[PDB]
Amino acid sequence: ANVPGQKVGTDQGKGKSGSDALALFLKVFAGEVLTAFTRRSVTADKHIV
Amino acid sequence: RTIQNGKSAQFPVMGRTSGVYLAPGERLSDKRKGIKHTEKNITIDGLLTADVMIFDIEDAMNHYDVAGEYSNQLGEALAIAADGAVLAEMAILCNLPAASNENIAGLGTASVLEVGKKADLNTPAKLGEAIIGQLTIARAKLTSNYVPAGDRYFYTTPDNYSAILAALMPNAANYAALIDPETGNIRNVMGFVVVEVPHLVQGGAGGTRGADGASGQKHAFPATAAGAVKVAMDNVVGLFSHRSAVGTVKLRDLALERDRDVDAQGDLIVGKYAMGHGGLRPEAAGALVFSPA
Amino acid sequence: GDRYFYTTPDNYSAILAALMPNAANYAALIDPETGNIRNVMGFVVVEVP
Amino acid sequence: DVMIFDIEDAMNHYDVAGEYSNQLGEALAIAADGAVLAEMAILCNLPAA
Amino acid sequence: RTIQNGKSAQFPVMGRTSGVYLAPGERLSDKRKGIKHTEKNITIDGLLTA
Amino acid sequence: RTIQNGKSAQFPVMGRTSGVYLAPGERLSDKRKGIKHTEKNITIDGLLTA
Repeated sequence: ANVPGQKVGTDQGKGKSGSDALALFLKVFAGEVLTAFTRRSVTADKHIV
Repeated sequence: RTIQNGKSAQFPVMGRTSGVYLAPGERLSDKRKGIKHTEKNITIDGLLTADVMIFDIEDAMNHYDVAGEYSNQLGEALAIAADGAVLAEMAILCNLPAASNENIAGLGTASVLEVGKKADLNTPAKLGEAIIGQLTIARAKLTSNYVPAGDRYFYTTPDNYSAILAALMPNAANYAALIDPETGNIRNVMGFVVVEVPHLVQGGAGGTRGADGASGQKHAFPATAAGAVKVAMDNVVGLFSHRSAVGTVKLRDLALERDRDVDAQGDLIVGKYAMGHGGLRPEAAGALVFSPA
Repeated sequence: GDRYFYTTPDNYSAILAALMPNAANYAALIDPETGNIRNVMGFVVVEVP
Repeated sequence: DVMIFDIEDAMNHYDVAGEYSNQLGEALAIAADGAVLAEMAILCNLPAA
Repeated sequence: RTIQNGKSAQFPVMGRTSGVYLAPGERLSDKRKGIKHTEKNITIDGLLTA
Repeated sequence: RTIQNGKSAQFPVMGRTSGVYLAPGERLSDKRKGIKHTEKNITIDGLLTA
């Protein structure tokens, strides 16, 4: 059957639920920022200035 | 993108504008506002593997080599699941709830364009005309949202790729354009690039094999159309987008390994990786579907 | 020599649909592989969102 | 204009001062572009006398 | 193809794929299925004369 | 302790174990148990001035 081993991500404290197996790991920053798309003008050079 | 440790990743989002005029003798801090922020998340799935086992007497009683070819079918069985897992994420950006259909109010939403009833469009030359007609209305929806005109793609099955080649033949069109009749190729159509995919409505991997070589599947393509569901298996005709709507995060990459067993006199070969998938921008996506019966 | 026409990206694609191999009789004034329009009666066509 | 506080700039994991300065000079070029196209529809509503 | 002596010929055939998720604790030996083989045969007909 | 950015910190916790005898011919995997884990948290309050 299965192999006995360690549970490094499960929380097995006193009086604490252990139904999640990824509770002690952290969330990290990806490395890219989603900025809005740029806008451009069209009438800059089509009249008298 | 790639990371080193952790169970998730984060992408920040921001955007706004401003502008008023100030009378002489006023303060700038009486008519001030701010810009808004939000975020997105993508989570890792797990570990995916494949292996074979070979004995030493059957490898000596045989007349052709097998070892070098078993390692070529282990590296392409893992590259097809990651290809069907991404095409199922472009059909869930289009099923978002109405009250949460865009990132920041005022940036844009997703487009779902209908073609017509299936009963009426019976001839295979009556459907390519509609498909071509609806690719000029989907070109004006990506421009109202300021999407750049540099990388646009359209995905469809090989069955609907031959319904556009039948509407540009001498029996249906007035003059020659686009296609090549001697080889069967289509050039760009309004800035799009046409791609045919034999495995479009197949999802990701599972947890158990079948008899042919049966359990919980991840990234399943939606099955039945309903009130809150717009894209399903019984509606889709194609998908179009810009290359900024879907992303991938890698923790570990592909690798091969070898091992020798002495208690059973054999050899073993394994391959594995770990990845995650998700969607980012709702305003760079769309779909073509059949009209309700 | 300097005349211009301004319209939205919605009514700009209705002129592209009327010069297609399914509505017209011969080729004129457009490029089907990119979606561009040349000059029309000495005017210049501009799309403004 | 824009205002940035100091306590909130120490808990953050990326830089924001570069993008705030690009949306300021781009928001002042769209008003001048849209105010010219509104002077062509006023020439058409002048009174009859 | 051309042969020098014998009464038949043989062509081998093979091919298969697929991979699955492994939860921590399970064994690779309990989810193993192999790739299959088969063959094709072509025989000499005889002597044709006129 | 000292950090550089964030809104809180983490401290992990661990347990203990014991040893046993092994006769010649027995396996180590039939007498195995595990060690447990948990965590603790501390948060930042704000800015204090004079």
